[PDB]
Amino acid sequence: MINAQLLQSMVDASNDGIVVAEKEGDDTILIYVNAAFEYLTGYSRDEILYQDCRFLQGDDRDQLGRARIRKAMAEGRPCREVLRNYRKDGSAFWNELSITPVKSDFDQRTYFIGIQEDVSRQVELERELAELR
Amino acid sequence: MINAQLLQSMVDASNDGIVVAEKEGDDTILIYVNAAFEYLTGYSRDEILYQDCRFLQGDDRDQLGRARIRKAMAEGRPCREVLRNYRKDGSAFWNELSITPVKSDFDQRTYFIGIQEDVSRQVELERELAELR
Ligand SMILES: Cc1cc2nc3c(=O)[nH]c(=O)nc-3n(C[C@H](O)[C@H](O)[C@H](O)COP(=O)(O)O)c2cc1C
Ligand SMILES: Cc1cc2nc3c(=O)[nH]c(=O)nc-3n(C[C@H](O)[C@H](O)[C@H](O)COP(=O)(O)O)c2cc1C
Repeated sequence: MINAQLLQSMVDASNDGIVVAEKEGDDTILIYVNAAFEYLTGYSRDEILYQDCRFLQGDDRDQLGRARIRKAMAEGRPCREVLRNYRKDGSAFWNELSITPVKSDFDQRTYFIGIQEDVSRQVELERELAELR
Repeated sequence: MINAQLLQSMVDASNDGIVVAEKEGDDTILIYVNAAFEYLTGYSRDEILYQDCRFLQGDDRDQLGRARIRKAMAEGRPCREVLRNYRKDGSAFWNELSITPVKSDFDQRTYFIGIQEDVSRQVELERELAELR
């Protein structure tokens, strides 16, 4: 019954960004992005496919989650980090990124799934709540 | 390159519940659920597959989103509702449900994708913020 087209529709219905990246040395390049990722980042699939997602950090590269992400990937572990990210138009947003390793039928190829949740509203709500409390 | 297994892994990596339901008269019965849905609801895939998701409402059935959901489905429109839902152990949670119609190669069969986001923390954060403001 269920087919690849239906799973594709499921992935494109996600409110969170969903991507797959493939390890290419020190890069992990996008090989799949869903519609939510395009909307969240302001980049179209064609203009960022086969790039490392670190472009979302812009010039804001002094972020502690980077080293933990690299280490988790190297050790084949999942990880989750809240990162400062920037859309194509430069607008800032808080990105709660969840990275999961993938088991494939080709172990020589190493893939990671990324889930991007825009947590900007939640961060601001926590900030006001701390300011009033 | 990309295959159904990888899309399956993507769907199972989602933090939000992702399901597909098929119209069966006045019911729309689950034909696919991901791991997040099982965790969010406390039900395993085998015990709720081919059931209508309205079981998540428990005995709390006087909910305004129901009529709007039925109308959107009947008209082939997407919809989004925040519902009071209940896990298998009875614990309550706020469920922001996004329903999307599906285009299939068999138009006689009518499918809907459901995305379930647990918004309980966000609702409580909005409540405290209104109480202090
Ligand atoms: C699947 C996947 C998705 C990623 N998504 C993002 C993202 O949305 N935003 C971001 O800033 N970094 C993201 N990254 C992390 C960067 O691609 C990169 O791994 C990170 O910045 C650490 O490596 P670096 O220090 O060499 O840049 C993602 C990584 C992977 C593997
Ligand atoms: C794909 C899909 C997912 C749904 N997920 C939920 C859910 O998580 N929680 C819920 O309370 N209702 C959910 N519903 C709605 C119920 O299945 C049902 O359509 C709703 O209660 C309105 O119909 P009724 O008034 O006959 O119950 C979902 C419906 C669809 C089509």
